Amino acid sequence: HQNPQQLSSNLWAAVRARGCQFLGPAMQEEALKLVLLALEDGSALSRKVLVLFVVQRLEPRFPQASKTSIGHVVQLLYRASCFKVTKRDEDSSLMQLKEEFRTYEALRREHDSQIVQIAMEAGLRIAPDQWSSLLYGDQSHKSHMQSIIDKLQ
RNA sequence: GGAAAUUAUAUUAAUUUCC
Ligand SMILES: [Cl-]
Ligand SMILES: [Cl-]
Ligand SMILES: [Mg+2]
Ligand code: NA
Ligand code: NA
Repeated sequence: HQNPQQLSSNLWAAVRARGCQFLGPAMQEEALKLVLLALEDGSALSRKVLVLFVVQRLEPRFPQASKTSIGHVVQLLYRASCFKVTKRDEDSSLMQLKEEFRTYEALRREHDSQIVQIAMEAGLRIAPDQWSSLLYGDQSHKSHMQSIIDKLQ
């Protein structure tokens, strides 16, 4: 039905329609490792403070980094149920990384699984080779992406 | 039809805007 270019443009439109973002393989990897740096020890941050922590540190290598773009990455993890959220009446909620997502491998798998879930919600059928290219810019994460698809079905 | 920024406690709702 759709060629690869069409599947890709429709995938990123569906991601952006949920207030989520993928910043590209290198920038997304660094954004997620900064989320881990802030939260792996169980610190409880508001969205404001997590976004500040990650943006200003990305900015030198990735001048495109904004509150908006990094907020959209944090929203992808939020939609993925990666955070334990503490509500505070008439105040900002605090967020902690659930214990099972306090390594890069586990957090990155949950992140990837959520983008595949968005593809499934949007009716976009994308093969593991295209997923590896989209999320990693290489063909060395095909088996990883295949595993994620099969665990979602 | 697509994109960016900005706001918010968002499994999200809007605003503004340079195609
Ligand atoms: Cl498939
Ligand atoms: Cl935007
Ligand atoms: Mg505005
Ligand atoms: Na939104
Ligand atoms: Na969450």
